[PDB]
Amino acid sequence: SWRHLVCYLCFYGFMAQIRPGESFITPYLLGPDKQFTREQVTNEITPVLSYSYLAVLVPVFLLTDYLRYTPVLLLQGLSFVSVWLLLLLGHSVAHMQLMELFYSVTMAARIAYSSYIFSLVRPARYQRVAGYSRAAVLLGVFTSSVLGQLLVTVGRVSFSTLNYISLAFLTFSVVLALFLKRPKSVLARMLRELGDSLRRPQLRLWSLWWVFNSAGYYLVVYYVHILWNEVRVYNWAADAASTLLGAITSFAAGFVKIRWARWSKLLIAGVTATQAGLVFLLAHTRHPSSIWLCYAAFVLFRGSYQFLVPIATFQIASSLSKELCALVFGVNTFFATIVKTIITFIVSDVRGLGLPVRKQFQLYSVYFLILSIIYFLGAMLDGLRH
Ligand SMILES: CN(Cc1cnc2nc(N)nc(N)c2n1)c1ccc(C(=O)N[C@@H](CCC(=O)O)C(=O)O)cc1
Repeated sequence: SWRHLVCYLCFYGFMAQIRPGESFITPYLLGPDKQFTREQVTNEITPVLSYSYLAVLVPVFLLTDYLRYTPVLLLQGLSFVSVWLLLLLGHSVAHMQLMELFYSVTMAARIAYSSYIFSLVRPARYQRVAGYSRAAVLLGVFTSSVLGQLLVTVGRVSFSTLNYISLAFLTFSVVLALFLKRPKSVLARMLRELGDSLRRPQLRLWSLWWVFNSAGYYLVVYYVHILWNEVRVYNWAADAASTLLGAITSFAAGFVKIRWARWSKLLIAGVTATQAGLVFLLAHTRHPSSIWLCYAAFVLFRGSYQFLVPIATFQIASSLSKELCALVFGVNTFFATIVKTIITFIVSDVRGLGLPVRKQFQLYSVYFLILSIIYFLGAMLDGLRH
C-alpha cells in the first residue's frame, strides 16, 4: 500500500469517470436506433432523474459510512453498467426510466469516493489526497468528454458503438473498484455526532459554503449549457476546457498551503466574488464577440469552484471527530440540491418569478453577489473579535 493506495485510488477515480457515450445519451435516444419523440425524452426522462437524485441520495449518504465505502463504490459502478446495459436494450419508456433511476443512484453515490479518499489516509495529508483525487476525477471527466467528441466528430463511429465502448470502460471501472480495500438508537448517536461536529467553526463554514455555492455553481452550469445552445461545435470544446481547468485548479488547491481558520472566510469571499464577476460577465454578452470572452469566462468560473472543491472536503475531514466524513458530504449535497431546486422553482418556473435565461443569469450573478458580501462580512466580524 506504499505506492498502490493513493496512486491506485486516483487511477480508479480517473477510470470510473470515463464514459465517452455519456454526453451523447440524448442524441442516441432521439437517434435512429431508438424511435423516441422529442417530447418524451424530455418529459419522462429528465424529471425522473431529477426526483430520484433527491430520493436515492438519502439512503446512500445514510448507509455509505456504515458500509465502509467499498460496497457503495461497487454499487455506483454496477449502476453505471446497468445504465449502459439498459441504454443498449432500451425496449420501452419504462426501461429508460429505470436507466435514469440508476443514473441518479450513481450521482448520489459519487460522494462515496470523496469520503473514501479521506477514510483511506492518515489525517495529516487530507488536503494533498483531496487535491489528487479531485484532479483525477476531473481529468477523467475531461478525458471522457474529449474521447466521445473525438470519436464522434473527428472520428467515425455510431452511437451504438460509442455506447459499447462506454460499457466496456464501465466494466473495467467495476473491475478496478472490486480490488479497492475496505477500511476497518444508532441514528440518535449519529445525529448527536453530526450536531457536535457542526458546532465547530470550520466544518460549519465550509458546510454552508457547500450548500450554497455548490448549488449556485450547479445552477450556473446547467443553465450555461442552455444559454449557449440558445444564442455548436465549440460548445464541447468550452466544456472540456472548463473541466481541464477545474482539474488543474483542484491539483493546485491540493498543493496550496495557507494558514486556515484565519484566511479561510476571506478566501471563500474572494473566490465567490470572482465567480460572481465571471457570471455577470457571462450574462452581459450579446455582441458578436461572444465566443472568446464569455466561453473562457465560464471556464474560469468552473475552475474557481473546483479550486474550492478539494479544500472544502478536506476542511470537513480535518474537523470531524468520528468516521462521519460521508454523512456530512451527503447532507451538504442533499441540501445544496434542495437549494438549487428551490432557486429553479423561484426563478425558472412560470408560476413563480418566471424570467428568461438572460435575467435568470442576472439573478444567479446577484445570488453570488449576496453570497460574496456575506462571507466578506464574515472575515471582518471575526477579525473584529480578535
Ligand atoms: C447531468 N450529467 C450528464 C447527463 C447528460 N445527459 C443526460 N441525458 C439523459 N437523457 N440522461 C442523463 N442522465 C443525462 N446525464 C452530468 C451530471 C454530473 C456530471 C458530473 O460528473 N459533474 C461534476 C464533475 C465531478 C464528478 O465527476 O462527480 C461537475 O463538476 O459538474 C457530469 C454530467
